[PDB]
Amino acid sequence: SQERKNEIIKEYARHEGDTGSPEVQIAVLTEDINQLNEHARTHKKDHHSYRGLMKKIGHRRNLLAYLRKTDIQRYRELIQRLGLR
Amino acid sequence: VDYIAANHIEYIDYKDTELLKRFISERGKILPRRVTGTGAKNQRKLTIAIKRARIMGLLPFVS
Amino acid sequence: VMTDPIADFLTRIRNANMVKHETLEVPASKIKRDIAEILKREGFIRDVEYIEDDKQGVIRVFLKYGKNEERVITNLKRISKPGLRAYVKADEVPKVLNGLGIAIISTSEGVITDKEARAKNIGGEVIAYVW
Amino acid sequence: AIKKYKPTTNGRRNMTSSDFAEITTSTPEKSLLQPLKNNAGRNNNGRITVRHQGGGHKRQYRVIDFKRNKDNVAAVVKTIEYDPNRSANIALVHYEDGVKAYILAPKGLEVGMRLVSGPEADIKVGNALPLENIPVGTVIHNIEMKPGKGGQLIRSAGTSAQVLGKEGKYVLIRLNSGEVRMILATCRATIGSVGNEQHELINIGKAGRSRWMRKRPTVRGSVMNPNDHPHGGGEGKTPIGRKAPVSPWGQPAIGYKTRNKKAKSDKLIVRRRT
Amino acid sequence: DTKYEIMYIIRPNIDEEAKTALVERFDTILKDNGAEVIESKDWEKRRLAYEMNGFREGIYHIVNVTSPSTAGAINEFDRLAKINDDIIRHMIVKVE
RNA sequence: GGGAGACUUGAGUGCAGAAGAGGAGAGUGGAAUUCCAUGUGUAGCGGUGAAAUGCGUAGAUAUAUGGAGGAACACCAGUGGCGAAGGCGGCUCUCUGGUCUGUAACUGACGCUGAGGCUCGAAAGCGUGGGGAGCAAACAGGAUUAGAUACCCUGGUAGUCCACGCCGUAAACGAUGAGUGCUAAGUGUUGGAGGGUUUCCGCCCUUCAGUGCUGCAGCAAACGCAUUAAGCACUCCGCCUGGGGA
Ligand SMILES: [K+]
Ligand SMILES: [K+]
Ligand SMILES: [K+]
Ligand SMILES: [K+]
Ligand SMILES: [K+]
Ligand SMILES: [K+]
Ligand SMILES: [K+]
Ligand SMILES: [K+]
Ligand SMILES: [K+]
Ligand SMILES: [Mg+2]
Ligand SMILES: [Mg+2]
Ligand SMILES: [Mg+2]
Ligand SMILES: [Mg+2]
Ligand SMILES: [Mg+2]
Ligand SMILES: [Mg+2]
Ligand SMILES: [Mg+2]
Ligand SMILES: [Mg+2]
Ligand SMILES: [Mg+2]
Repeated sequence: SQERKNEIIKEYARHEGDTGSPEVQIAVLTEDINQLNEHARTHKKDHHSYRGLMKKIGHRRNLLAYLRKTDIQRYRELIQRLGLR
Repeated sequence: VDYIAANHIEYIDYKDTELLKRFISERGKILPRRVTGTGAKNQRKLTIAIKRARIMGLLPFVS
Repeated sequence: VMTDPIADFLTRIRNANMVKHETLEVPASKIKRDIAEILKREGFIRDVEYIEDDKQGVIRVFLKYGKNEERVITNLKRISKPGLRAYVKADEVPKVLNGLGIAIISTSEGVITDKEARAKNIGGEVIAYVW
Repeated sequence: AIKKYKPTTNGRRNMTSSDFAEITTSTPEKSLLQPLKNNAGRNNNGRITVRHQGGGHKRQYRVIDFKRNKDNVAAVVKTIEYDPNRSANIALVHYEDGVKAYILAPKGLEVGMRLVSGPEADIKVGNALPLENIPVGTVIHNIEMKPGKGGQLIRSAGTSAQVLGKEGKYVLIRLNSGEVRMILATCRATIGSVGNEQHELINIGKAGRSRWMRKRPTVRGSVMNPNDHPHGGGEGKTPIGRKAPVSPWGQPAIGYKTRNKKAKSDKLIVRRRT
Repeated sequence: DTKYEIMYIIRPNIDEEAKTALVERFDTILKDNGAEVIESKDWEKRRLAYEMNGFREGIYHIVNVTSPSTAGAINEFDRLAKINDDIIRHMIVKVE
């Protein structure tokens, strides 16, 4: 949902208007991943959507790797906030 | 000429039997867009509307 | 993605020369400027110019064609590649067509031709061959 | 679901059972429990009238309200419970007025569902209606043959019947066996199908389990003596050695129909099967 | 929320009082299942392009409604309309 | 190459839009076949190159009215669309993936490829449980033939359908890995965007991303490819080293 996306972006924005950034994108992707996980558990035969889920997971992993390479402190803070591993 | 564009209507109601009649032949078959002069988008919309009308009995399936 | 902008520049020049285009344009870089000026002063290309934009700048090359529209540049070859870098010691500096061509080389003295490199008695990385 | 035991012992090998996940409690209602003795297939004469029965585990009868004739108030499904007396599970439901009862557990039943009975009841799982009020195509169970007698047809685990149409004072029903027949329109039935759909897939695994389930060993006639069974006797293994296989009392076994040929219900049975 | 149009055909033989009661009942179902009925109106008594459940005429009635997609108003309307005898046929389509 | 910085073109996010048989779930609509039932009705119907088997006086075929049930979705329909591929075509609603076009607010190289791994993967096939109209391996009968374990005809089981789980193979083909940049044009078509007219429609220009055909340079053994390269270049992966044996 666009409203949920916007509220998440406001929550995780590094600064005013910070639509694009590791934190914002990773948080939005994590929420999308959770929702799509629920959708998949409902529809285990939705392989086509599951492929998009895997693409989202990969993109989020790449962003997390970039964030860790850039500022490890921000990486740790972000994973603590989002409850990731 | 594309009649739908000519009349300048972007919405195609499946209830408008008047409109849908000019896009089907006797026997109720759907006319090709190459024959009716209409474009691809309007052709698809007309197909959907005519099918829904057939289901609701506003247009005949055969004859 | 583009991994060898130098090779890309060489290929752009090669294709433009092949179709006998009057000019070509490329995204700018220091190494590209060095190569362009080397060609300019070696007479392989008629002229060079630069445009300042907000990305990296643009480098425009005016090709040189002789009488009867004969192509001055016969061809270009990328020697040192990202997959396999090529380095030559001072003695190993190559001669292109017994000197009728040139070999553009990057050295601690800068980017220079093979003639200059062996005159100075230094090696380097063989960027390209031109002839 | 069905859980398959690891082959720790040959007895346990290939055995499966039900996890009883759908079961919510193991405390039967004392008020609705009634005593039952194991007749072991013996009649008042004391003669074994039905073979292969006896022994096994003691059971208590749970009074099931097959009639579902309390239309006044709804009943809240309180528990889904195991019933030793029937393949399907039962459900303890409390009536708003304080009457507690058991019903057969339809597939999809959930604790807390508010079930209703009567002509005005909605067409939902667990509700009970006279057949005349059930729309065609509906899936039902617990169908009563005679009004007020209580459900008799479609009561085993996983069974279901389908309403096909109305005619006169009768409703056309396809029973679980595939037989299509007319049933009096005033008869009631429960919407849905009998739960515990997995019961059929259980692999018993060992003889002792059948003994627990009260089945005594069945002896093939071919290994008895001539005075014991028509198939008895003969040297070594022998074929049937007769015009047709027969029961111990001479009744043919394969293909011979036994339904009374002048049964009254034939008038109501539209299409037979089995 | 999302807007649906529900067009359904009432059997032609229905009495006027029965038709009114039926319309009110179904609109009430829609309202009670968390959907806002922005309009409901009898469209037309028309002849069917072919026989439906033995009828060749029918009363097309149109209900414009809105609701959240998750809301079960549309599902409940579909279920009860299929069960009902008065409604020969019905169709619910998303609109703009 | 390493470290400390800066930048926005690549990449992604934001904002505004477009189309779509993309996927899954649950329903639903008509044609038609078959069968069941009942009328009318009388001698064939069916089928082949010709025949016969077969069905039919126990009344068939046909025809009319109904009922049941399964499967696939005529017209639309189009080198049209979508998907990574396999593949996806009645209609409806729920969930859901991706793509593309604008804008330039945001991050500031975060990218490409990717052994080993994991996932999906036509048809057939396997297991459990359902379903089963038509079709149809096997099989049966009738023809043909020297023979006919076939082609042809009459029937017909598995299977074909569904749910779950295995199988992981196809001329799984564009017989052409992915990414990126450059190199004449001409002309269709799909979805956009902008402008110049046009009362709107529409017509003209430009442009983006697909899909086709024709055709320069170049390449090719030739066939042919040619901005959707099989041309000019760079990165990574897979794969080849005479035929058979295999
Ligand atoms: K065992
Ligand atoms: K039991
Ligand atoms: K035995
Ligand atoms: K014996
Ligand atoms: K109905
Ligand atoms: K979409
Ligand atoms: K199977
Ligand atoms: K084009
Ligand atoms: K050899
Ligand atoms: Mg027995
Ligand atoms: Mg003996
Ligand atoms: Mg005897
Ligand atoms: Mg004997
Ligand atoms: Mg013997
Ligand atoms: Mg298959
Ligand atoms: Mg055949
Ligand atoms: Mg292979
Ligand atoms: Mg194109």
